[PDB]
Amino acid sequence: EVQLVESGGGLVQPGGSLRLSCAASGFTLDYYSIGWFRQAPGKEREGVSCISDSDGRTYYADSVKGRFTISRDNAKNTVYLQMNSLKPEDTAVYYCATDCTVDPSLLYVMDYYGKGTQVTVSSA
Amino acid sequence: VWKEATTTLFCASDAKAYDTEVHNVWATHACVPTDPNPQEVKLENVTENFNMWKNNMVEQMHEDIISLWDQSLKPCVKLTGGSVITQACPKVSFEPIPIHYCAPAGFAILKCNDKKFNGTGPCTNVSTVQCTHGIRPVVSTQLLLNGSLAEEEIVIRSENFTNNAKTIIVQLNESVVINCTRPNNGDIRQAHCNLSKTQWENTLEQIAIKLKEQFGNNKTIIFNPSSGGDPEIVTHSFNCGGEFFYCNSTQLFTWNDTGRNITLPCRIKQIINMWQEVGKAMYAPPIRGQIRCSSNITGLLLTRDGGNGTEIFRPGGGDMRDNWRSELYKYKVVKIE
Amino acid sequence: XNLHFCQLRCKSLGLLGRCAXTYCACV
Ligand SMILES: *[C@@H]1O[C@H](CO)[C@@H](O)[C@H](O)[C@H]1NC(C)=O
Ligand SMILES: *[C@@H]1O[C@H](CO)[C@@H](O)[C@H](O)[C@H]1NC(C)=O
Ligand SMILES: *[C@@H]1O[C@H](CO)[C@@H](O)[C@H](O)[C@H]1NC(C)=O
Ligand SMILES: *[C@@H]1O[C@H](CO)[C@@H](O)[C@H](O)[C@H]1NC(C)=O
Ligand SMILES: *[C@@H]1O[C@H](CO)[C@@H](O)[C@H](O)[C@H]1NC(C)=O
Ligand SMILES: *[C@@H]1O[C@H](CO)[C@@H](O)[C@H](O)[C@H]1NC(C)=O
Ligand SMILES: *[C@@H]1O[C@H](CO)[C@@H](O)[C@H](O)[C@H]1NC(C)=O
Ligand SMILES: *[C@@H]1O[C@H](CO)[C@@H](O)[C@H](O)[C@H]1NC(C)=O
Repeated sequence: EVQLVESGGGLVQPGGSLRLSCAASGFTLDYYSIGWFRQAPGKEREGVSCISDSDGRTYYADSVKGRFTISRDNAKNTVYLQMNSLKPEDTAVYYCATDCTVDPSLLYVMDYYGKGTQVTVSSA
Repeated sequence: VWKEATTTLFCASDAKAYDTEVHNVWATHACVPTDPNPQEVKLENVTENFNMWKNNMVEQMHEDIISLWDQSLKPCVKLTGGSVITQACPKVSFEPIPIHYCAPAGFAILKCNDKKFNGTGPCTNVSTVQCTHGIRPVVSTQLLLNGSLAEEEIVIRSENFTNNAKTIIVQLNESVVINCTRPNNGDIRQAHCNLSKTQWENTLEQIAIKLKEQFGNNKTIIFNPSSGGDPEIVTHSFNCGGEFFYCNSTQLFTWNDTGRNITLPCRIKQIINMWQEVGKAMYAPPIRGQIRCSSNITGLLLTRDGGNGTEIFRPGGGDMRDNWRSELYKYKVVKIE
Repeated sequence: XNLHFCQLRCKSLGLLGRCAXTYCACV
């Protein structure tokens, strides 16, 4: 079977950082667009980040540009999302997804994704 | 003659044995050559009943096109019923050709020549033929592409209009051209479609008029996007040059009484929900180089909300038997004598 | 489409789920 194993995330102070990982069994990640989108309860989907193809072309939602970094370990068939300078509005459930896109008008084409990793940004 | 009947039809096309385009390749081994001088026997004053919703021709066509896709567009991975099916998944030339469906010896096909025929019940101007017209087996959702136009006015068909669970098939009388491109510039999965805003607006208006004609002239007609579901039926999805396009159709189906080109954003997806059977199909990445389709929007698939003065319609589709239905509606197979 | 899983999916959206051929549609 094909599947996506997510890890990382949790709770940090605003301006802190996290790292998410998504490990895929069943594919060769560089043959696909793999990445993350996010959703908070009662709110619409938001784009986050995608990595793609042999040269690992990367794509970012405007709201996370310069702050998030997506990368890929081919040997581990794993994709990583380094989340720096986190802000409160980054609080959401992040889902690792195939056919990943960050285009605001196409976020709901993503229907093959790996269930929640919760990320919460709050001053506590 | 004659009698409504069921038999195994055979297909005819002008497929070229030298073309490696996969519809041609399939049709080359699956079909016989077309008649250059096809004959039609007009029975101008004969009435015959049709039921596009109960037409075995559709089932046969469905089978054939499943066979075509299963031979022609091979996914690298197919996930179905606990099975993982893998195979060589070459990127191929993919551009539908017209297919004719033909009655064997002993049988004939009845064609309805009534230009406003609503697809069910009596048809008064009937003729007899060996084969249907050429039907392009286009697989899509929401919009019917490269099909046949209504000869006179727009025609809307439903198995039962008062039943909101039954799909509405709209047949336009003027094509609305839509140009979809994955620009070569980059993001190889980013694509878009352009079409004329005013043509589409007027198309919506005329469809709305035709819908009021059906559901009441005091009724306010509203178009809204899909309520939700699989990406395939929420977006206008289709295959352009072997690549699976998913195009956001919000701008197409958001309309009420209240730019030059409508530009729909699209994604090319590799992991698809299958139309032939329940499961997933996984294809290789988009080809680099030219991905480009220009198509005639010739029809629509709509659903009605139902349940106080206002009627909301949304883009539908998913059951490709309806797509085949949009073309085979005027036909039925009969046995001579 | 699996109708049951589809109806679950659409339920989460406050919608009914039904099949559209081999696809899940939420009405
Ligand atoms: C289509 O675009 C609109 C506006 O950009 C957006 O609200 C909607 O979610 C999009 N549809 C899909 C399926 O992504
Ligand atoms: C019947 O159909 C034929 C062919 O489509 C057409 O030429 C004719 O005008 C139609 N009406 C008749 C025969 O009254
Ligand atoms: C598209 O429509 C135009 C005008 O109706 C026609 O000339 C053209 O042949 C059509 N193309 C296809 C593929 O149906
Ligand atoms: C197409 O059909 C519509 C019916 O809604 C009609 O108003 C329009 O004039 C027709 N156009 C042509 C070119 O036949
Ligand atoms: C189609 O028209 C016929 C009349 O020719 C009628 O008997 C039938 O009920 C109609 N079906 C619809 C409107 O679905
Ligand atoms: C169509 O559906 C409505 C809704 O219940 C029903 O009243 C009507 O009888 C149906 N038509 C036919 C021909 O069964
Ligand atoms: C669509 O493509 C045709 C040629 O294929 C072109 O003439 C037309 O202007 C295009 N329309 C749009 C809206 O891009
Ligand atoms: C419609 O027909 C044209 C001309 O054959 C073709 O280029 C285009 O790809 C077709 N569209 C679809 C969706 O098959």
